[PDB]
Amino acid sequence: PVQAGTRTFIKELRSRVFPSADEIIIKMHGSQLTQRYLEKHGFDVPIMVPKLDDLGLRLPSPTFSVMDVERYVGGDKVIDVIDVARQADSKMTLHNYVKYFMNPNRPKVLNVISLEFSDTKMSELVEVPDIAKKLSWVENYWPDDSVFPKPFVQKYCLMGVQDSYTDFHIDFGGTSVWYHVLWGEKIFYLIKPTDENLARYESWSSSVTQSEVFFGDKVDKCYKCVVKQGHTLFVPTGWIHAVLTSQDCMAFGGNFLHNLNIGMQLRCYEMEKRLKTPDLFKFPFFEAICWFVAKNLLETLKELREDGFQPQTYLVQGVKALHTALKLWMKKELVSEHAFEIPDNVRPGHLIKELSKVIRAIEEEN
Ligand SMILES: O=C(O)CCC(=O)C(=O)O
Ligand SMILES: [Cl-]
Ligand code: NI
Repeated sequence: PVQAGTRTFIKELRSRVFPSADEIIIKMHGSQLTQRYLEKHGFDVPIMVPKLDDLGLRLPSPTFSVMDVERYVGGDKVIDVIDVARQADSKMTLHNYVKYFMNPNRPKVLNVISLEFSDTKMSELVEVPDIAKKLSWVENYWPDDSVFPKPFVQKYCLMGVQDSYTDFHIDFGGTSVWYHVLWGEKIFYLIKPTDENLARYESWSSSVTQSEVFFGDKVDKCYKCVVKQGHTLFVPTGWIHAVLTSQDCMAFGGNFLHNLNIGMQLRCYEMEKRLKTPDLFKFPFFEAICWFVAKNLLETLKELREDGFQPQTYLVQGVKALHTALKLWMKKELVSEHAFEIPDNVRPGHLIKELSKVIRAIEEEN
């Protein structure tokens, strides 16, 4: 049995020719990637931005080394590290990983994909794509006065050696991402969130054979997307993807929720609940933000109805979806474990009704 992350498994991965991600991804320039665009055409396929022009993406020169990270962040920090051959989580000092990295003669393949650096000297050196900041629920709807700490998941630094591999997952909470390769090369394997595929993914995720079964074989199309130095990949809600670090690589990235695919975001959250994913501890107060969002989304639909206007499709879909999930989390039987995410401001039962009544009309009123 070929085990994931092992050199044998890597020979096969490097051998398969996959349908090109050119079949589905949209290439565009910095300046085309706007809220306006995405509201009209949707954000349902990865968007590749070959040049970083007009993204608002500010980051270190292409020479920024693993050693420079160690400085700005602090070698003392204890970071998560993947033993790729074992597909398990390890810990070590940033200082050591840099030693391990800096030396050829790597006795094993070790990846760093989760090193969030907002609260460090290094943060000053990085500004995320304007588009991620424009869409992000944290940027738009997180009150300056809640008890829940603000999630910091916008600035990640990724260092990985050749043959680092991450297996097929859906990002925590169903968040979208951007990734930028500073040097080296990453290769994403991408799988559309059809229902066939999601379901198959939940199955595979809770099969004990998971690490012996390449989930790419289980779906009709698994798209290969090679992200080279200086390019910028944007992956939308729910997309199932694996990643291969084909060359020693440093990348930057960030995660964010937004209003476009609220339904898929919820589906993904409720699925990660079912699977008990530790990933979900990176966005602990997903539910809280959802409440804050339903407030704002309600207000917008109230303004459109009070003036005879018709709301865009994605807003009706999303609101209906929020409504279903707030209602679920409030059921008397489930309510004991959701109640703590209920922000002090919002009024659970009231809000849910105001949503119910708004969603009637729109339906019938259309
Ligand atoms: O580059 C990697 O190995 C994985 C990137 C990614 O998909 C993640 O960390 O969530
Ligand atoms: Cl967000
Ligand atoms: Ni990912």
